[PDB]
Amino acid sequence: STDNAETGVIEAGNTDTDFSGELAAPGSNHTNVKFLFDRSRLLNVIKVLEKDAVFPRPFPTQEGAQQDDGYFCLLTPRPTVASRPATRFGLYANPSGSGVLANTSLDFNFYSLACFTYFRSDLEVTVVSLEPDLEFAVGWFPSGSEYQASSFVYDQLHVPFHFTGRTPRAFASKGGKVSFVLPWNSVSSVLPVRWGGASKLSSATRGLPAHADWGTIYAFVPRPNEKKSTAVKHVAVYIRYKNARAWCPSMLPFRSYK
Amino acid sequence: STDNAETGVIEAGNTDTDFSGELAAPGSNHTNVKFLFDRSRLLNVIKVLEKD
Amino acid sequence: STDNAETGVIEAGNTDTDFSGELAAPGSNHTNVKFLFDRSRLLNVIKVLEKDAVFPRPFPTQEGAQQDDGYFCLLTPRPTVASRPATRFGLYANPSGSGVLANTSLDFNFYSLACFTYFRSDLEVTVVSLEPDLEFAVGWFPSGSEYQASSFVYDQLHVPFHFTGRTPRAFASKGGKVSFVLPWNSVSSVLPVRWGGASKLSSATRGLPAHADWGTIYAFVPRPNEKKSTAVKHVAVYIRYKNARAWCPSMLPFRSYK
Amino acid sequence: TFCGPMMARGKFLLSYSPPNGTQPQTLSEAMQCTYSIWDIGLNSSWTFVVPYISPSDYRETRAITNSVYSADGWFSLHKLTKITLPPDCPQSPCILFFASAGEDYTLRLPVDCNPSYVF
Amino acid sequence: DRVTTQTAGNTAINTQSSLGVLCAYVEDPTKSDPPSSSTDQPTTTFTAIDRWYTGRLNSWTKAVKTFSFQAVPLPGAFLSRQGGLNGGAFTATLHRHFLMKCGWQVQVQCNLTQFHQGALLVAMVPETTLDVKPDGKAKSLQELNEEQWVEMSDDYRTGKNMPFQSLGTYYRPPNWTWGPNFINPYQVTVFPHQILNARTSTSVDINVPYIGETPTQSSETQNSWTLLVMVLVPLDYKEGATTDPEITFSVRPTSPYFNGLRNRYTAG
Amino acid sequence: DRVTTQTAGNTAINTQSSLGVLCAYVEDPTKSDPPSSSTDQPTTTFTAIDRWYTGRLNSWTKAVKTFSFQAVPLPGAFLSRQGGLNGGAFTATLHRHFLMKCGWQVQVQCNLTQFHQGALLVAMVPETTLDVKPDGKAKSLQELNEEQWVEMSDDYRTGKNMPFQSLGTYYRPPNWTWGPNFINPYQVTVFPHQILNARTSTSVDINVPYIGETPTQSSETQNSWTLLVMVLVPLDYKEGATTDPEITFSVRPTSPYFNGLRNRYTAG
Repeated sequence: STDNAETGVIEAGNTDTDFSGELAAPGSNHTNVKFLFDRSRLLNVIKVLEKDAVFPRPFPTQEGAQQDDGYFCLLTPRPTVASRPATRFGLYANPSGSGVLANTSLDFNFYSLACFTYFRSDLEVTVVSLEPDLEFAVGWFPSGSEYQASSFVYDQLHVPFHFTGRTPRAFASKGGKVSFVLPWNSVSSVLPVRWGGASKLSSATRGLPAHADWGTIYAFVPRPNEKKSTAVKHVAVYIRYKNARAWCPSMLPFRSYK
Repeated sequence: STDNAETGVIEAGNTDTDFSGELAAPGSNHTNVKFLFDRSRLLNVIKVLEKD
Repeated sequence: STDNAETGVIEAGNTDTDFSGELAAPGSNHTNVKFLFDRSRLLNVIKVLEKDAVFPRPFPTQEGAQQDDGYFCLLTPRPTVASRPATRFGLYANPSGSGVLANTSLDFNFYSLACFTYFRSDLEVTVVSLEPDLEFAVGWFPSGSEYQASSFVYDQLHVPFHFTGRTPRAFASKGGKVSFVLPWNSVSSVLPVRWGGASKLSSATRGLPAHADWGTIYAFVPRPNEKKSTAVKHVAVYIRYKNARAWCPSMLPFRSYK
Repeated sequence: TFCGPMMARGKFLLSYSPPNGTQPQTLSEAMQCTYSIWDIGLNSSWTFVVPYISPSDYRETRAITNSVYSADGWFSLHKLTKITLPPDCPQSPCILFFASAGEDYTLRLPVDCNPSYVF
Repeated sequence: DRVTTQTAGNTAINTQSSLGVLCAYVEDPTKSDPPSSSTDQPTTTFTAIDRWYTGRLNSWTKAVKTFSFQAVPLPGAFLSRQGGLNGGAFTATLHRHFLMKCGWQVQVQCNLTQFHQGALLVAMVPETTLDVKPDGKAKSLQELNEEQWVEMSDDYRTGKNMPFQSLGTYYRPPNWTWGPNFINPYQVTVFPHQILNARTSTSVDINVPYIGETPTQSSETQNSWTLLVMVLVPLDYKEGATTDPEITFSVRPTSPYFNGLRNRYTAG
Repeated sequence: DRVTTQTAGNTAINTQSSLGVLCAYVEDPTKSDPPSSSTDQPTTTFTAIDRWYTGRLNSWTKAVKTFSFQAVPLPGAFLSRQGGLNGGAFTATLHRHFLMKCGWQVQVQCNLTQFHQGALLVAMVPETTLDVKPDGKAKSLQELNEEQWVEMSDDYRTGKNMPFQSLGTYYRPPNWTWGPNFINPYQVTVFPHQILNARTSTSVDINVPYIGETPTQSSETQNSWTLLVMVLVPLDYKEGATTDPEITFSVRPTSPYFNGLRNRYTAG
């Protein structure tokens, strides 16, 4: 008015740009991005370990493999398949047949606000068991590292190593809940929600930032290996973001019509 | 640049009119018209008179 | 003493370096290079023009050509064949046969002192006729230019153009001699006595610096074209160097054994 | 200097290259070297100056042997995008060329002339 | 006014009916610093490469549809040499330095007449992969002339056209729906951009400094600023107007940062 | 003493038993100025190319004779790539600049034992053509391994082995004797040089600034500083000593001067 929008930059216009009237008071500030995200949110559920664990393979895997799937949770908002970083997001709608269903995940409601390209925070790990009268134990190792899996016998009882180690553990109470905040540990600089690139120099799938992540939480009961029940059980995991920053804005997920 | 020549008068343009670079030194002055012409030149030949 | 020469640089040693005795007085200074060269020296002889001249061709030339050879003198100390810059030096020792003998030249005694790689001077042109009772005319054009050759009639007499022009002429007396000094005119910076390089960018003979030269002197009689005698005649040309400089020393011509 | 209808408009680049082995022909070759693109607008010209790169400071005027000292590479201009023009106005516009001495252009040392204009 | 003669190195481009500039996120974008992660002496700028390279893009006709775009990556454009556009000296440099870091001037090209209409949209999106259909092979210079435009399907809208990976035959074959990389065409004007149409302008510019997930990404794998042109309203012209106008572009690096010598790159 | 660690760019060479340096004609040779004949902005030095390149030369045995030399031109060595020696980035630069201008550090290589004798002579002569026998074709990388040394004939001594030209068949075929380019081996120590032998040293250096017939010669035609190694007294060694020692070399440009962009050079 009478400016043209083809210069790429237009400002806003109050009521007295062309009409008679005065501008209105600012209402609130539930808008700042280091307050908006700070909400306790679960991403998924977890099958509980009870033995010597084994972790899934690299990208192709023929049948006859022996891994214990759906026991880890590579906690990121980024889409994840079988507890290792994927690039797309599945929803297994017609699950009849043979061959095991992979553990998918994604942080659903994060993208519907996300108009960003780069992100920066710290997080916290909140765990809760769904089955009653249960007592468990959560473990963790940082990004760019990998789980230790073996067992050493004590007085005829086979006990695995993930009771001990360097990286922290946590033992819950009688049906309690464990929570702690966890800082940055990534080799790269800021978390990407978009990426070009590839993992190695050549002959790699183009798009997955394999070492710009957080880490993973696994749950296990404090019992020796030979005293394990036949009923399997479950537990969920929750994340709340903290002290966040953001850079160089972008689009939003496309809404249906449909 | 971006001047138009249809006004009849255009000046000259050195290298930094649109490019990066600096103008070059003047070489000589064998150009001044009261030096350029001062050259011994024959125009023709002549049959010699010997009479009235 | 007791220094070793393998460092590449050794100084001189007077008598009291290791013996008893005192150093001797400096004798003279006939050594400075802008005095040593200043000597009147002829390089060659010249057949005298008497008509509409024509000048020789580029590098190959089949038979049936019509040029007047041995009438120009591309005055340089550098070796020259057929009044155009060559790279080697001939001496036609067994001249019997057919096919015309080319006009060779070189400045003989200049190299036997020359321990240089680059040279810088001005010169002078001294002419002298060998045949008696003769009167002539010398002409010249600068380097990087070329002789004008045509004729325009005046009162039924064909007269060529090299009586007139811009570049200077000189008419001698009754058996006199003409001399004048002549300055630099070359497109390059300093005269090379050695060269790498080639004339154009590719497909060229490697070694001849075609535009680092001086110029040429031609002799002709002041007569119209149709009154020309049947006896041919000769004239020599002399050069003395002036105000010379020199750079970055080198070797000397190899002496015989033999 | 352009000359065409004002409702016509095009984009023309002009390019210059020092002596290569062959001659630079298509748009990548004339692209890498030294150029200027040019609009058609309300004015009608574009002053261009061929830079002066040289082995030796003076240069010759004509080549008795077409050497590196006397030539300096070719000059060309390409059409970059098509000439664009409405209906019922004529095709194929025209451009005039000028040629003038810059600032540093100095001469020296005369020579006898070419009388071939008189015949 | 409106005449911007921009001179760099030895080249000089002017667009006589242009509009201005458009920086991003900082009013003077060329300022930077050598990266903190390195330890070697970085090879900074030099005047032989401070340049507008130009290169031809595909032309455009009546037959296009809405939201159809071309998109060229960067600096991956310089590698595969689209449209008669090569880095020349610049590719010979950045083949031999394992770390590369630079910001970009761009001004794009068209010129429609005064009896036309139709709006393009020049914008450079950050950090996208709009050059591959999921086979795993990046598309190259032969398969550009068979389409002249990317007809904007729903599979880019729902993020279904990003390269996935080999699932491994121990599992079930999945049912994918979403990826985080996508294009939402009702939304694409949140990036540095300006409407180019036959209304006012002919050629128009963007400008952008660096963004990155790390201080310096790799040499020949990263692609931050893909630039895409897309049509919002198609052209209409009567019989006699200039058929199928032509598009090219002009890309300038500003303050390059190289790191790490080795042999010239040969792909494994 | 005698330990000279010379560091440039990212490379660093040291020769622990060396001798010193040897400049020429000016005690500090690296100083220069951009050439006065040009008008364009010259592309000056940059830290990615300030380097020792090295390259292998032919080995040497008992069977050599006195005054037999190898000779490598410059910068024409970088073009044809002798001995595993290429300019790499440097050739990719100076292909694209019609004017080139630079001075040179060199330190050459051998290491004989303490039970040997035999004197080499490292020297760089100015402005020579010691790479062609008069056919007109410059010799290239295939015909170096058939001789391993140039047996120093009389035709280089009398200047009979410089490339002449086609005389033209209108004339008489000539009888050539002399050319101004030659080598007189009793005389060759007037150039910057130092005797390298098994007496004292192992590796030893020269250094030289620019000389030229013009402020800046052409790119790919000129050759100012050919460097030649020649043997004065042959080796003697008993059965059990290390047979046939090996020679390489190390060439450094200092303060390069480029001028004039175009396409990459393709020979006509």
